[PDB]
Order: sequence, then structure tokens, then C-alpha cells
Amino acid sequence: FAYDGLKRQRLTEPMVRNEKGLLTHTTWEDALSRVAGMLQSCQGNDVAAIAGGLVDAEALIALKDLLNRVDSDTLCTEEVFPTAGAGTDLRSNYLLNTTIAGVEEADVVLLVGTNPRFEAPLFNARIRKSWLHNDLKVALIGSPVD
Amino acid sequence: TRPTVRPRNDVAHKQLSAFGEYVAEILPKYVQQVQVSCFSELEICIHPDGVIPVLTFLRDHSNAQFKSLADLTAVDIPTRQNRFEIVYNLLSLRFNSRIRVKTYTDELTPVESSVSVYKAANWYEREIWDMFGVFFANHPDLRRILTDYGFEGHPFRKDFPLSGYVELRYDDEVKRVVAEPVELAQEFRKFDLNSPWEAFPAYRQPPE
Amino acid sequence: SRGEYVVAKLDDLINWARRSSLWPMTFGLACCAVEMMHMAAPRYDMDRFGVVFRASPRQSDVMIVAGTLTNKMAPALRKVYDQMPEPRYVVSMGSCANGGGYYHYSYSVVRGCDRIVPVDIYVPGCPPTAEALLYGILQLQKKIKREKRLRIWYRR
Amino acid sequence: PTVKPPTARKFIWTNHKFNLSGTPQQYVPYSTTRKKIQEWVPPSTPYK
Amino acid sequence: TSVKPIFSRDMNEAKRRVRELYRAWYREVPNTVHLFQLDISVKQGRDKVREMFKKNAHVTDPRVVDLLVIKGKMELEETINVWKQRTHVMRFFHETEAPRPKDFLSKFYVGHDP
Amino acid sequence: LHHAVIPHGKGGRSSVSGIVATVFGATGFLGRYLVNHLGRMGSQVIVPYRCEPYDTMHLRPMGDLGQIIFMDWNGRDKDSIRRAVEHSNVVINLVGREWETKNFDFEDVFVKIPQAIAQVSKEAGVEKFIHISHLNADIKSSSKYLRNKAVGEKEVRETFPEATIIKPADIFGREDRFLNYFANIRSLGKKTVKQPVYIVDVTKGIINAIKDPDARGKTFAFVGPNRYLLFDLVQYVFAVAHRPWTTRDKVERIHTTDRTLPHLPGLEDLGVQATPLELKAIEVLRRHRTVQPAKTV
Amino acid sequence: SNLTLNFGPQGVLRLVMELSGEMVRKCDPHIGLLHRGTEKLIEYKTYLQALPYFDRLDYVSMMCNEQAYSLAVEKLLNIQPPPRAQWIRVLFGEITRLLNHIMAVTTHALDIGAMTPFFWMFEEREKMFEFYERVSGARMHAAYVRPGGVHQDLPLGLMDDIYEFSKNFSLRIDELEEMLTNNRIWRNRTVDIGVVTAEDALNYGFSGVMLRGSGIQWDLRKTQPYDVYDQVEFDVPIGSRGDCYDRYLCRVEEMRQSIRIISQCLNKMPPGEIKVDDAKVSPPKRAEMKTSMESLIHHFKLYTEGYQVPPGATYTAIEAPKGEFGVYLVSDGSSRPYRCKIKAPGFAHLAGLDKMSKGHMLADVVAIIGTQDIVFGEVDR
Amino acid sequence: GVRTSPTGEKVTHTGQVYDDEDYRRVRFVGRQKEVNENFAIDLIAEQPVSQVGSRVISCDGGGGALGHPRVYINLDKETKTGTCGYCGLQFRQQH
Amino acid sequence: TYKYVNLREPSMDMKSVTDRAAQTLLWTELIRGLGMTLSYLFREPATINYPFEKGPLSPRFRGEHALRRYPSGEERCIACKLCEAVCPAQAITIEAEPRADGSRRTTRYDIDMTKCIYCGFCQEACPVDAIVEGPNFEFSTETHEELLYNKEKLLNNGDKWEAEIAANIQADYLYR
Ligand SMILES: CCCCCCCCCCCCCCCCCC(=O)OC[C@H](COP(=O)(O)OCCN)OC(=O)CCCCCCCCCCCCCCCCC
Ligand SMILES: NC(=O)C1=CN([C@@H]2O[C@H](COP(=O)(O)OP(=O)(O)OC[C@H]3O[C@@H](n4cnc5c(N)ncnc54)[C@H](OP(=O)(O)O)[C@@H]3O)[C@@H](O)[C@H]2O)C=CC1
Ligand code: SF4
Ligand code: SF4
Ligand code: SF4
Ligand SMILES: [Zn+2]
Repeated sequence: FAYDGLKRQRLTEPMVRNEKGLLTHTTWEDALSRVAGMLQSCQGNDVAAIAGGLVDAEALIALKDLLNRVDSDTLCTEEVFPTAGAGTDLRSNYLLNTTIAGVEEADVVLLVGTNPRFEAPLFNARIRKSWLHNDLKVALIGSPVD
Repeated sequence: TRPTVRPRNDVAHKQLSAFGEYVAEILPKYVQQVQVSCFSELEICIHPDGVIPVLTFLRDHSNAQFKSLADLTAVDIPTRQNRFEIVYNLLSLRFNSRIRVKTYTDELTPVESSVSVYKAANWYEREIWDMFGVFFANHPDLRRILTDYGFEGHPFRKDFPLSGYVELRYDDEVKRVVAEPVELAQEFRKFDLNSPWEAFPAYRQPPE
Repeated sequence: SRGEYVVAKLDDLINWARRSSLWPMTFGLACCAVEMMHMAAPRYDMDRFGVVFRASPRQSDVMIVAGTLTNKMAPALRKVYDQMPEPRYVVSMGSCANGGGYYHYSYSVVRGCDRIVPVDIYVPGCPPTAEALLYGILQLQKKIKREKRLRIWYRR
Repeated sequence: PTVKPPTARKFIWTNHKFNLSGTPQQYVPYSTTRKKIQEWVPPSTPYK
Repeated sequence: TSVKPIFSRDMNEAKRRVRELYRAWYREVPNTVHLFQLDISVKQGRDKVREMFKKNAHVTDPRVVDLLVIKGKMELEETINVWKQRTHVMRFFHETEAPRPKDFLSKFYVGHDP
Repeated sequence: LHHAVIPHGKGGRSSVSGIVATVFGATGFLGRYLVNHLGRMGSQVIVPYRCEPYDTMHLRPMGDLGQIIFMDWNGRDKDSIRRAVEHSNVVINLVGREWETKNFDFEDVFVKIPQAIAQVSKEAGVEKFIHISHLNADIKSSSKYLRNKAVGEKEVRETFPEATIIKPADIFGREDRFLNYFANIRSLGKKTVKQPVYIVDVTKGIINAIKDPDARGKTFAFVGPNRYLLFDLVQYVFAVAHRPWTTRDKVERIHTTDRTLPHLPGLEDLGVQATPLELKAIEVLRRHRTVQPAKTV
Repeated sequence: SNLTLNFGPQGVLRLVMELSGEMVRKCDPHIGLLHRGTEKLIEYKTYLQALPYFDRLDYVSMMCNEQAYSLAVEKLLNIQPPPRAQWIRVLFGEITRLLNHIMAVTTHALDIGAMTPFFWMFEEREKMFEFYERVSGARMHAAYVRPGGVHQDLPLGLMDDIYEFSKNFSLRIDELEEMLTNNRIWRNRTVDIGVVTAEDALNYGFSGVMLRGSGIQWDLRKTQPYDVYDQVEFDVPIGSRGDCYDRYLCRVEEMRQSIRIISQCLNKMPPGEIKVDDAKVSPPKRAEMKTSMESLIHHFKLYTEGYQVPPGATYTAIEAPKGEFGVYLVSDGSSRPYRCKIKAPGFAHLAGLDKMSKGHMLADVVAIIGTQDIVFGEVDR
Repeated sequence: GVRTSPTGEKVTHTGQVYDDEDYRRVRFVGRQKEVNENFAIDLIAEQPVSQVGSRVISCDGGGGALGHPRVYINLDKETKTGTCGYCGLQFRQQH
Repeated sequence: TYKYVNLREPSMDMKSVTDRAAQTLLWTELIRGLGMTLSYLFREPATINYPFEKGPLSPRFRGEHALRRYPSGEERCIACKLCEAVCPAQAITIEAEPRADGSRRTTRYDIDMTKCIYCGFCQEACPVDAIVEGPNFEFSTETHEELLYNKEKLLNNGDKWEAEIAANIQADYLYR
């Protein structure tokens, strides 16, 4: 039911700041020229990048190649994952390594610090299906959420 | 099942089954299948090398005497490696009967032209060149008959869109009807009308 | 002024003579030709309006496009339209001539004859009745009646 | 209709009109639906 | 993988047919510019025939170039016999069409089409 | 930018081009091919017409459904001009006469009408205005045409400061009055030098001046690629057309040489390759038939 | 050398003539000028939706082509119409036959020069179009004969008017036949013109009068009979010389025998329903659509999806007035056709135009294009 | 019950009216915007709530076979009327 | 069951040969054709005086489209989209939403009358008799887009023509 936010508040035209500091409509040549004029004056840690929650892999590697052409490695996300130790070098310590389906094979689940009902609702539904049909033993470390 | 159900004609069914046995055993070199539908219509499915020997048999044999070529048809079925299915509808006036002769080709194998047998085909399979792209070898005048002269592609192929790729309009700069890429003011609205429940258990195909 | 009155009466005279003596060139493309022939038939009888039956294209006043305009015949339509002397008019008759109709999404159909020739009167139907085609021809005559060639010429 | 009159309604036109094609009262087509995709209206204050 | 041929047995007979078809088109182009009273030069029509022959130059199948020679013969028959009009001849010259964007940047500017 | 005027499609007939154009004088020689080239992009073209609507019929196949809106206008009435320009984002002015009439002289056509159109389009919020003058326009010129056209150029530049003024020299096409004037005259040869520009190049230049934001406030000179003397030009027209109504002002404008203006940009700065006379003069003059090309300077 | 003419499109037809003075050495009909791609548009539309395309193929034989397509779909559905719908189909099929033969004879006389029986017989044709408008609401393209029967029952008092028409129509045939049959100018334009042998007529795929003018005793209403043609009594006219004059006489006699059939159908119309009483094929009544739940579901699903036709291929041919009109319908099990080839007689007749106009003259070409009743809608599809 | 935008352009029963800065009003310049002046949402609000003495009412829109499919409406809510889903008429149990 | 047209042998006695020669030399059947044309000269012609006289029609006639209302002003159309589903030309385009009182109604109901084939499947598919193809056939236009009806034009056609549409449906609905 969130598809009707997809037709409200949409950014449909390129916007640049005028002399009053107000966002005004413009073409793609003007907007991309005013961005590339600042990108050509940057180098090193002069330019950074933050990705959001809804970003595809193609644009992620597009912006990573572009900010490596300026030699900028400050490429950040918003959701903080700890880089102490292996970090993101090995894929095992940031995946759901078992599977969503592997909950059907489990007998004990320890849910640490999470509310899987509202973070991953169908993962919670798969835990409940294992709870019902396979008699899964679930323990939660965290706040007593329903 | 008296008022609303079409009555079965078992006499013509048994007669067309006997004549299908007859054609299948006189010509085993080309006849691959023989089938009779539930509404008593006979189909002889042959190999494309035997277009001229089968059609001259049914035209000339005294038990067949299929003198008239009613219709000549291709059917595009893209899930086959021989996607085109050439259909000959034949009428015997002596025995008051109709027979269907069916063969096959892909885009590149030519089919032998049956203008030696039935001259009626001189336009019909010519139409099959214009609509499907099936070449017919040893045809006297094979060219397009229904589409426009500079038309590229073959329209009744099922990988060809409903509209074309080009549309015509008069342009006043060049003082000429010109062709441009097709742009509709309203798209043809594809409807998905197939019911997801099985209608006919008799035609059920076995699964894998 | 006097000259305005003179050119107004002369416009009324030449508009009377051009609408009361329309000669049609009828494209018998498709089923609308049958209903044009019924508009020429003794019931509706175009000839009593001064609208003669099957004049030649090089002396006709109105091109009635009656039937589907395919891609193969669109240059022939424009060529016959170009051979018509002025003032020439075009009546579009039925849905295929109007906008493509039942063959609008076809690969081989011009989607309306107004992609080819300038159209004055759009008569809708599939086919429009012969009485409806005659209504369209009388509306064409009324359009000719309110032309202002000599009034605008005197004002230019 | 003098003998068998039509059944009267509050919405049937009391004043019939003829064919108006060629007049300033003629029909002009238009889309009868509202705007689908709402745009982001940028704020009227400066960004400082 | 053994198929029935159309006219040619290998690629050399097919190149013979392509060569004779190109010869017939090269002879026909001045008559085509003359009797259709086209506004193009004879050199420009010959460049269009060269472009339409080199468009299909990558084909390495004898049956496909057989059907291409057959369709070029049909187009030449519709050109010699005056069956085409001036419009059908000039549809090879896409004059009234806009120039299509070629680079990435102008295609980015005009729309979504790759 | 409003949502209904964002360009969509592939630039064909049923696409949206984002141009809402009001072409004054579209029922003439330049307005014909301009409404043609605008309508093949999918532009909302507004055609104000003075003439009988019959004389607008050829403008009706030029666009998609609802794309050309015909409306009446008087050249002395600012109200109909405001009624025609109050929705447009570009206003092109193509109003002109080769001769003066009883109701309209050169001052009524070249001075008052462009000032009225440009002023009313200035007070209506129109972004782009395009005025069409002649290359040989001059205040002290011998012909009343070029005098009043230079005065109208000055007035348009001072009442619409961002207006694009365009100088074609002597336009040739199928419906022209330059090659067809020479082919039917059956005046003489003098020391007059002419470079004629082709009408599709003029139309492509007008449209590339609509699309370019850097063409605002410029003055362009649309000239062909070859300057010809008058005598051998006229003899080449008689050579192509297979041959052995006027005013004195037209004679003054044929024997007036086309000035070279290097300080004004041309068709090569709007992306338009100028089409020479030797490619299109046969297309113009094949009508007049019951060839050595002309020497330049 | 020899002359080559191009009688262009100034239906419509392009003709490339190779002449040898007055003679005709080669006749090449360039067609496709009304090719609209009907039988590709049929593939994306349901069976009810593909029905009105058949009205517009032979656009002077509308309810006949409706009947042929309806018989094809009902054959693939294994259902049959009620008897009253069958008698209505045969009745309006013979009224359609009168329409087509009036069009044929009067335009064949109009092109040769006899322009008067055109006007005389189109008043009768106007009255039969009033019969179509009374039965269906449209004067030409009725969309009336549907798979399952017909769309709607006859309005009260229609059969009395079909009686009053049929009582007087034989005098109209008689005054047409007075103007043309014994006329020496009409005989001089049609007797030695386009003689077709019976073996070449069978070989060229000719059908109808084009066979029966050459003495072949073949009519599909007798030999391969459909709805109630085995229950009506009529005669089949047979020619003797295979020319334009025998085909003219065959069409006049088929008007006579159609009047005979219409008299028998008026006297033998049974009571009953007019659709098949399977509401999974033909839609229910509007009074029971608005009351019954099953009937509303069946109304919804027939006017949105349509009936599913079982998978199979059929060639259903009827005797249209131009000859054997056939529909080769291929169904894949869905509610839309997979394929619909439309056999029309004018295609094979116009293919045989080149043999029929050998050794004749240029003004005999218009007589041969008249004796083959060629409507280019059915030729080009 | 029509209303009017500040542009002077009439508002339809949908609520559609072109914006002030929208070029597509140029099609109404010199011509008229054809709106219907009998808004059905205003005309159905003038109808009286029918007081009936049953728990379930039926509606066919009047005319029998000339109306809509016949539907049954439950009238258990005294807070609210039971509106016919087709014709918009509304009913109430009188107790 | 068959008859031979044109298989008569002419007689060869002197009587019938002289009859055929008198027919040749005295042009007797040509005088017969002149007599038939002279007979139609003295008949009343079949010509009605249009526009003042109209050709006869039936209540089933399929002319210009209109959207009907209930006898309370509420429009009959409830956006079920059966009429654009069955439309063989795809001339109907419908868009809908619930309006301010919750009723299932259309915001767009367009019929391209230049696409329309006038076969009346929309009026017979409509379960509430909303869209009808009424009696009007005299609605020729001078412009192509005037034959592209939106919902407002069709509702004005219904308000214009309801006094006749309701009587035609009253005369015909028992056959439906
Ligand atoms: C200085 C002042 C004078 C200026 C010069 C003018 C001198 C006089 C010229 C002739 C008359 C000019 C006026 C013409 C008619 C103007 C009014 C008009 O058009 O009325 C229309 C009316 C018919 O009305 P309508 O719309 O057709 O209705 C159909 C009914 N179902 O029409 C009618 O009722 C009949 C119209 C008849 C028109 C007049 C007759 C024709 C012209 C005759 C003279 C010229 C031709 C001479 C012969 C030519 C060669 C044979
Ligand atoms: N050789 C050339 O073509 C050149 C032309 N130009 C300029 O380009 C412009 C267009 O050229 P061109 O097409 O040849 O000219 P046209 O004469 O062919 O077209 C002029 C247009 O303006 C209209 N018009 C003329 N006078 C008036 C008036 N008084 N009031 C209202 N409308 C009027 C005409 O309509 P109507 O039919 O009603 O008269 C027509 O639509 C002109 O300004 C011309 O000076 C510049 C350089 C060269
Ligand atoms: S609008 Fe329809 S009935 Fe008319 S000619 Fe076209 S297909 Fe035939
Ligand atoms: S009459 Fe037929 S084509 Fe016209 S809108 Fe109704 S269903 Fe569609
Ligand atoms: S007009 Fe009738 S069929 Fe069409 S959407 Fe409205 S209620 Fe349904
Ligand atoms: Zn209700």
C-alpha cells in the first residue's frame, strides 16, 4: 500500500539555486554543468557521497567509479555497520547467512536486539511458520516487543 | 443432449477414418499423421517434400477426385522449430467431401509450389509469401500481393506487432506521402483475458 | 460603404452558385461506397440538390472519401486530390476515413484521411446512413454559404 | 408527442439545441481527470 | 544441420547472385532517377544502393542471402516496372525524419531510450 | 516548468515537444514550412489568420489532433493578439507584404504590427519572441520595404529586448517569389550580388533559434553558401527552367545587392548546413518546364 | 513492340494491361488497396469481438459472412442454434442474397452502360436495408447472426413486411429482365465474353455461379447443407456456355429462387428461442441478468472474457452469393482465435481474371470484372 | 452545482479544471468548455431516505428490467442509512 | 432440383424465323425497353423531401452515444468497464475512482466516435443501461477532434436525448 507515495512529492525536474537561494527549475545541461564544475575543483576528501535506502547497485557502482576518478573514497551509507575486524571484507558477517528459508530447518532461534516484526515482516512470518509447524524455540534479547 | 448439443455424424466419421487409412497406406512415403476431428473433418499431415505427390494423388485418384482447392493457408506457431504450418483445403465434388493436407516449414526451407497441380494457388501461396515469408520454389510470379510496395517484414508472423513499424502521412515540405516511425495517440490496450481455471479436461496435456 | 455591399452581394452569388452545383468525386474504397450509392438512389437522390452522380475528378468540387484509406492507396488519394481544381472540398465519411475506425491499430491503414488531405466535413458512422451522408453534404453547403472570399479580398 | 408525451425529468433539456459544429458554441474535447503525479513544491525560504 | 537449399549450394554462388543483383541495381538507378523525376543525384542513389547492400554484409548463411537476393529482385521488379510511385522510391531516403541522437549525452537529454 | 509542457516521446507526430508557438502570418510561404516543421515534433501551434478559413486548409494535415489551433486576429487590434499569445511560450512573427495595399502600407505591416505583437507578448509573459526582417534593411535605403523593415527591427529590439531577429536574404522554395519571379518575368542584368538562402534552412534556423537559450537577444543573418551576380543568376534560372503583377519596389529590391554582415552569426552557428542553389533549384523549377552552374564571386 | 497501360486507382483496383492494339494479351490486377489486416486484428480480439469484421469483408453480403463465421464457431463449440434461429438465418441469408445479386447485376449493367435498372432496383435494396435496420438497428453491418443463434428476436410485424416485399419483388425482377435479357445490346456485350471451361473452373478454385455458369451442378446449400437448407425447396440454375450472359441469367434465377425460399421461410417459421440455451456461450436475457446470480456472472464473463472455444481447426464453408465463402478457424483453447483465414470467392475469381480476359478487348475487361462479382473488401481482407 | 476557478473556467463534476499557467486552455479560446450542469452527486442528495419496515430491503432501481441488478441491503445500523450500491438511493428501517 | 437457364433451341419453321427477323429489323425488344422506361416516367418517384422529410427508422437504431441517468438525476454508469472490455474497436476509455460520497463512478468516460464501429455491444454489455447508442445520426462535424467525446459530451447527449431514448428502450427492452 505504499505505491501512492510514489505519485506524490516527486522530484520531476532539475533544480538549481538562484540568486535568492531558492530552488528553481532548470534543464539538464545547466544542472550537470553546475555539478561538474564543482566536481572538477574537488580532489581527495573534498568530495563525499551518501547513499540512501532505496538505491540500486548500478547507481552505487556508477557513483563509486565517478568518485574514484576524482580519487575520493569517502563513500558512505546511512545505516551504520561496524567496521571493526573483518568489516565488509568477508560477506559472512553482514548477511542472513542461514537463509530466510533456513529458519524452517532451525530448532532454536536467538533474536538479538531486533524487532523482526516491523524490520523484516516476512522474516517474522517465516519464524512464526517454523514456530507453528516445527516447534521452534525462540528467545529474544531486547525490549519486550510483541 | 438433444436441443443444444451439435449432433455427431458417425457415418462420415467412419468414412473419413477409412479414407484416412486408405491415404496413409497408399502413400507411406510422406504421410506422417492422419487424424479426424470430433466434428468429422479429416487432416493428412505430410512431409514438405511430398507436397506435389500428395496433392496430385488426391486430385487425380478415382476414389479421391479432390478437384477443387478451396483454401491455402499458413499458420505461425513460434514454439516449433518449423514454425509455419501450410494448410491445403481440398474439395471433392464427386464424393462431396473435404480433406485437409497439412505440411510445415521454417523461415528458410522453401516449399514446392503447387501451381502445377492447382493453378488456384498462383495467388494463395503468393499471399503466403507476402504475409509469412515462406518462399515457394518454382512459382511463376512470386511477389507481394496485399501489402504496400516498399513494405519490409511479413505481417502475419506472430513476432510482428499489431501496428507496423512505420506509418504514412502527407508531408508538405517534400510534397509527398512519407513513412515515419509509428507513434499512436493511444496505445493498443493489451487485455489479459485468459481464465486461470481449466476449461476442457479432454485437451489436458500431461505434465513433466 | 458601397463597395462592401457590392462584394457582399457578389459573395452571396458565387457562394450560391458553388454550393448549389457541387460535383462530387467519390472514392469507392469500402462499405461507405454502398451507402453513397444509396444517397444517390431514388429515395435520397443527391441529384435534386444539384449534387451530380459520378463526375470526373478534374472538374469535381468535393472529394468524398468513403471507405478505408490503406497505406498502399494514400499517395493515389493525395494525387487525385492534387488533380482537383480549386475550390476543392473533402468530405470524410465513416469511421475508417475519419480516424481509422475498426482498423485503427492496423499496420496497413492510414489512421484518418486527414493525415493525407485537408478535410472539411467529418461524417461519422459505420457506415453512416445515406441520410446522414446527405446531412453532411448539406452542412458542407452551409459551410460554403458563409465563405467570405470577396469581403476579405476587399478588406485586404 | 401531443398524444403520447415523453416522461418528464428534471434533467432533460427544456431547450433543445441544433448541431453546433462551426460555431463558437461547438464542442472541444479535453481530459476530464485531474493531475496524477504530484510534484515537489520547493520551499520559499533560503537554505541558510 | 543439413538443410535444403533455396538456390545456392555455398557462399560463392550466393555472392554471384548478390553481385549480379548489385549490377542490375547499379544499371537501374539512372533510369529510376529519370522517370520518377527524383530530386536526388545518380551518385546519391548509388550510394543508397551501396548502403542497402552493405547493411546486410555480415550474413554468413547461404539461405538468408538467397532470400535477400530474392527480395532485392522483387524490389527491382517494383522499380523497373512502374509499380512504386515517387513516394515508395524516396522512402529509402528518410528525409522528413529528425536526426536521431547518437551519443550518450543527447539521448540522455531527449528521453529514456537507450 | 509546468508539467503539461515537458517534452515526452520520440519527437514524432504524436509526441510532446514543449513548444507552444504562436506563428503570426502562418498562411504564407514561411509559415507553411514552419508550421510543418513544428507540427512534426508535436508542438502546440496557434495560427492566427486574417484570411478565409479555406486558405488555412493546408495547415491542417501538418500536426496531430488538437495541435494547430486556428483563431481570428486583426493586425490593428491588440486584443486579438493578446487572445492569441497569452498561452504561448514562443511567438514567431512572419507578417509581411511585398506590396502596399489600400488598407495596409509598408508602415502598417512592418512597423505597427510587429511592435504591437512584440509589446503585447512582452506584457503577456511570453519568454521567446522571434522577428523576421530582411538582410538589406536600412534606414536610408532606396526601397520603402527595407526602410520600414529596418524601423520595425529597431522598434522590436527596443520593445522586446530578448527578441531574436533573423535576417534571411532572398528565400527560394517551391512557393517563393524569388526563383518563380525570375522564371515568369520573360528584370535585367546589373552589378547586383545576391546570395539566396533555402527555405528549409531558414525553417531549421528558426526552430534551432526556438530551442537555443543562447539565441535570446541575438541577431542572425540567414544567407546561402554562394554569392551570385544578378545577371548570371537570372540566366541560370532561365537555363534550369528551359527558357530563352509587379511594382517598382520589387525592382528596387532585386537590383539591391545582398550585404555581407560578418559580425552577425548565421546558419552555421545554429547547426544548419546551408543548402546550395544547385541542389534545390531543379526541385523549385521543374514546374516551369514545358545545365551549367552559375559562377560565384 | 506492344502497348502497356496502367488503369490505376483514379472497390478499387490497379490494372496493368499488356495490349496488342485492341486485344488484351496480359491482365495483371494489382490489389491490396483495401488490405487492412483484418485477419491479424481478429487474433487479438475475442470471438464476439471478431464477429463484426466479417460484416465488412463482403460488404454487400453481410449476414452471409456472419452466418459462415457463426457456423465455424458453433462447429468448434459442439453446440447448435435453436430451430427458429436457423430459419431466421436462412431467411436473412436469402434476403442478403437478393441484396448481393441486385448489387451484382445493377453495377454490372452500370459499368457497361445501362445506368437505369441501378436506380430501379436500389429502391428494393433500400427496403431490404430497412429490414436489416428493423431487425438489428444498423442498415448494413448488423452484427446480428452470432455463434449460438442470432442476437435478438424478430420485432412484431417484420414478417408481414417481408411478405409484402416478397409478393411484389418478382415484378421488379421481371422489369430488370425486361430491360436487359432480351436486349440485343446487352447480349452483344456478354455472349462471347469470358468463356470458362468447367475443368479450368474447378482447377482455378472458382465457386458459385462461376462454376454453375459453366454447367457444373454444385451448390453448397444442396450438397453440403447447413442450417435448414435441407428443409426448403428450391432449384439451382445451371449455365450452358460459361459466359457473362449465362452468369447474368444464373444470378437473375437465383433471385427468383431466393424469393421462393423467402416465401417458404415466412410460411414455416417455428416458435421458440433465438439463442442457444447454454448461457455459457450465448448471453442470458437482460431480465434474468438483473435477477439471477449465475446469469449475471455469465453476462460478465461473456462480455469481458468470452466463451472459451475448444482447441481445434475447422474449415467452414457456406454458399455466399459470390460463391463458397470459407472460414479456416484455429482455436488454441482460449477465448480469442489463434488463427482465422478467410477464404473468399472473389480472390480466386480475380486470380482467374487473367485467363478470362485473354483474346478479348479492353471494353470486355469491364464486363469480365463485372461477371465475377468482385468486392475488394473480401479479396484483400 | 457547478463552481468556477479563478481563471473563469468552469469546474466539472470530477473536479477537473486546467491550471492558470497551463497552455491547454488555448483550445477553449474563442470556443466553449462543455460541462454538464446537472451534477449527479448533488441530485442524489436531494432524494429522501426511504423509511421501510423490514430488516433487509431490495432495490432494482425502478422499472424492473429497466433498472440495475437487484440487490439486497441490510438495515441493522440505526446510525447510518443503507445506500444502494448502483443507483445511490438510501434506505432506513423505521424502528 | 436444377434448371437449365439458356438451353432453349429456337424453332426453325418459317413463322418463328420470320418472328426473329421481324425482331431484328423492327427493333421490337428495344421498343419494349423504351416502353418500360416510359412506364417509369409516369410513376410517382420514391424521393422523400429531406431535410423536411425523413427516412423511416426503428427503435433499435444505433446512432450517437449517450449516457443515461436514473429518474433521480443519478447517472447510471458505475464504472464496471464491461463496455470498453467488449468494444471491438477499443473506442471506449474509462478511468474511475470513488467520489466524495463513496459511489463507484467514472472520472473519464471517453468514446472516440471515429474509432467506433457503431455495433452497439456497449449498450448490450452494460448491466445498468447506462451507455446507449441512441437515435441521433445527424451529428456531422467540421473538425476531427469534435468526434472525440468525453464524459461531459455524452452526459449532455443523455440529457438532450433522454425523452426519446427512454421511449425507444421502453419499446424494445422485451426483445432484449
Ligand atoms: C450594385 C448592386 C448589385 C450588385 C451586383 C448584383 C446584381 C444581381 C446578381 C444576381 C443576384 C445576386 C444575389 C444572389 C442571391 C443572394 C441570396 C442567397 O444566396 O439566397 C439563397 C437562396 C436559396 O437559399 P438556400 O440557402 O439555398 O435554401 C435552400 C432551401 N432548402 O437563393 C435563392 O432563393 C435563389 C438565388 C438566385 C440567385 C440569382 C440568380 C442567379 C444569377 C443570375 C444573373 C447572373 C447569371 C446570368 C446567366 C449566366 C449564364 C447562363
Ligand atoms: N524572400 C522571402 O521570402 C523573405 C521574406 N522575409 C520576410 O519574412 C516574412 C514572411 O515571408 P513570406 O512568407 O514570403 O510572406 P507572405 O506574403 O508569403 O506571408 C505573409 C503572411 O502574413 C500575413 N499578412 C500579410 N499582411 C498582413 C496584414 N496587413 N495583416 C495581417 N496579416 C498579414 C499573410 O496573410 P494573408 O494571406 O491574409 O495576406 C501571410 O500569412 C515577411 O515579413 C517577409 O518580409 C524576409 C526575407 C526574405
Ligand atoms: S467506417 Fe466502417 S462501414 Fe464505413 S467503409 Fe469503414 S469499415 Fe466499412
Ligand atoms: S457501438 Fe461498438 S464500437 Fe461503438 S463504442 Fe459501443 S461497443 Fe465500441
Ligand atoms: S457505461 Fe455501463 S458497461 Fe460501461 S462502465 Fe459504465 S456501467 Fe459499466
Ligand atoms: Zn438501486
